[PDB]
Amino acid sequence: QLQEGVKQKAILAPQQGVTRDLKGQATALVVNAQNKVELRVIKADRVIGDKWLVTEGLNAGDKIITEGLQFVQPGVEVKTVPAKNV
Amino acid sequence: TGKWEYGSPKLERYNGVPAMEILGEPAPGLSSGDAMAAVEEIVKQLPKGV
Amino acid sequence: WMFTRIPTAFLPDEDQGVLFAQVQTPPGSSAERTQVVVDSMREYLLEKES
Repeated sequence: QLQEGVKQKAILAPQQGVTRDLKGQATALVVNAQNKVELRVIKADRVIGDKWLVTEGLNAGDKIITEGLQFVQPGVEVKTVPAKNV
Repeated sequence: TGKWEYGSPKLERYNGVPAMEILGEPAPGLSSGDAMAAVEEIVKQLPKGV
Repeated sequence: WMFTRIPTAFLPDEDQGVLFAQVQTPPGSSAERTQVVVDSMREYLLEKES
């Protein structure tokens, strides 16, 4: 069980935030300070426990959608309530 | 090596050719033949081969 | 001009006794997210709808 490195100040997104599209890349619906939903290009490959260990697009402070990826399309003003599932 | 794709989880056919099914409802207070006419009017824009 | 007005129906609306509540979680969901939706719907339809 040899250790192969730490990633200092990493980002962990759940499966509910990271869904994929027709081209083969990964997407993640984030919100802004303007309270609009925005689709940015996330890059996730490794699953630790359950959370994706991402390397691109998301920094500290963003808020990803985890309930309601069907009711919400990118461009809709939303209100934020914290999650009910992990 | 792995690669993610995007495919359909239910492919259905109809008389030997593939299709997709809808479940339509008429307007409240309107006849069913009126809704059938108003939903066969929409088929005048589908691509050549559908 | 009284029979022209009213809409046509195939069968009247009946108090059959059952109701269907089919759900669809967002794509890429496991079974336990569907069960968390289902059992919460179940305890709502039994606790406040006794």
